[PDB]
Amino acid sequence: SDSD
Amino acid sequence: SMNYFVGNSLGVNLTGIEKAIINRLNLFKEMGRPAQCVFLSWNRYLYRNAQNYITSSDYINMYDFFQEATYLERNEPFDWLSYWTDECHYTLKHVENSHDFRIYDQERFLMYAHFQDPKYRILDYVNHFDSQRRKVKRDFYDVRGFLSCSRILVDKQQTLCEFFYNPEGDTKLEKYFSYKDGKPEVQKIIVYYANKQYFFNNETELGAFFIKQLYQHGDLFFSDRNVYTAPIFNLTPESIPVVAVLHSTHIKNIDALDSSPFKNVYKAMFENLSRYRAIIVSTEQQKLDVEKRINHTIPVVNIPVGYSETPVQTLSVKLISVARYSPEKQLHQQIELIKRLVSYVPKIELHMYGFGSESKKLNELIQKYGLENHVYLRGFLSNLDQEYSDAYLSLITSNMEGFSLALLESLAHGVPVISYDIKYGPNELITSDFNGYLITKNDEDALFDKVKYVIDHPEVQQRLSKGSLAKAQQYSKASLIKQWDQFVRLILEHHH
Ligand SMILES: O=c1ccn([C@@H]2O[C@H](COP(=O)(O)OP(=O)(O)O)[C@@H](O)[C@H]2O)c(=O)[nH]1
Repeated sequence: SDSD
Repeated sequence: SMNYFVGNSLGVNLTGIEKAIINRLNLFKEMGRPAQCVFLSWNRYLYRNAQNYITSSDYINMYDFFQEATYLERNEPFDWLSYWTDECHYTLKHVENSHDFRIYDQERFLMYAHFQDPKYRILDYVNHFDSQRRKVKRDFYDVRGFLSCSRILVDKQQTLCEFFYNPEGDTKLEKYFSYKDGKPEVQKIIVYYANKQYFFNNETELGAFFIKQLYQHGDLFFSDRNVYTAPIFNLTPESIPVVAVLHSTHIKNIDALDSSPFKNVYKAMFENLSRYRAIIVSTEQQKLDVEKRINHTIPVVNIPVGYSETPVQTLSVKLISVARYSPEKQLHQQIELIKRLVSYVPKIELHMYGFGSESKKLNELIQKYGLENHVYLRGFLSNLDQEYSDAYLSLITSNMEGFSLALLESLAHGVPVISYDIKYGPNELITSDFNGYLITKNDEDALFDKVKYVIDHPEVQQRLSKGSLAKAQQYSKASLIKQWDQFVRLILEHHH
């Protein structure tokens, strides 16, 4: 959720 | 006097059109005419993907141009890790199984950073978070090192707007988005150029502006990715000369020459034909059909998309097929052919180079027919120059084709060919009884008989192979140079  | 070949980008794996654009550039380099590749899309990796094929002076990217990053190259690498630690006093936490870091101001989570390499010398992106861990902005770094674009997020990480920066950090372009079918669609563009602001509604209007800024009197433009480049030139004045290059069949149904609609990708060009000085196709056969379809309203010219340039014919009996594993190519038939032939020629083998959806089905028919030591799905191969030296014959059993660089190369290696007589490509590279044979589409029995005949007649295969060497030589670098120079000379004087 914090990486893409 | 500059010649612009306008495609869209360059990927890690070059497409046909990207190959064709680079090859045309190389010829124009030799010939001595100024050429550059024009790319349109935003691709912060373009400089890496390009490096193995062209130079920074050899292309202008639209977004690089307005970001004042045209011709720029790689920065000295920058230790982001030590900047964040030693200079910023942030707290870094490596994520395992990745090139990633969470970046903290003590307890506070600030940022998530993706590095491309495992040596963390290529910062790729950095996500920023607010006090509720909501992801508010994404910073996208060009491979050359600068921060290329920031993207502002709303709701469920939806793209609201983007800002594009020159390498010193000034904002040079703005873009605003609204979602449609689950995806962001551009609704506005602002561009800071020439100490002014310019406004646009979409990326076709910006490209048209881009084109105008490059154009000096005497330049010549080539529309090569017509789904995008054709709507752009259609919004630029007729005083700017532009040639449409088609890189595939021009109509949805080759079997209804007069009436089939044009392909979707070529619709906008064909509906505004008087905008363009000419159309270039890769085969004489397709030149003749397009000329008749448009009623000669503008010139059509065939210029091949590729050119010809190791021991050859070192002859078991090796059949080959260089073709994507797709429906069109009808590769099962080549298995069927081998099924019948092995009983008469059991030292035969058929190597199928390429890849695609139909691999599983093709592996099965091999097993079914017990040909596992006769038909090999050899996958995709980075160079085939060794594979051609001992190929007896090549086979094409497709129902639709285009001009084949692969076929052209195989004919430079002396490999004759037997092919269905379908459009386009086969008839360009294959003169019956000179370098191969042309068979009626889907006549698996004439296919067998002609394939059988050449195997039973090595001296025929010699003639055909010598004919393939002769065929290839008509596509020489210098032949292509001469066509291209002539075409550019003639196009520009008519536009006087
Ligand atoms: O397994 C393969 C298949 C294709 N090619 C290369 O792909 C280029 C284009 O061939 P073709 O036009 O047949 O490819 P397509 O456009 O049909 O995918 C040629 O130079 C081939 O040598 C290759 O190196 N290995």
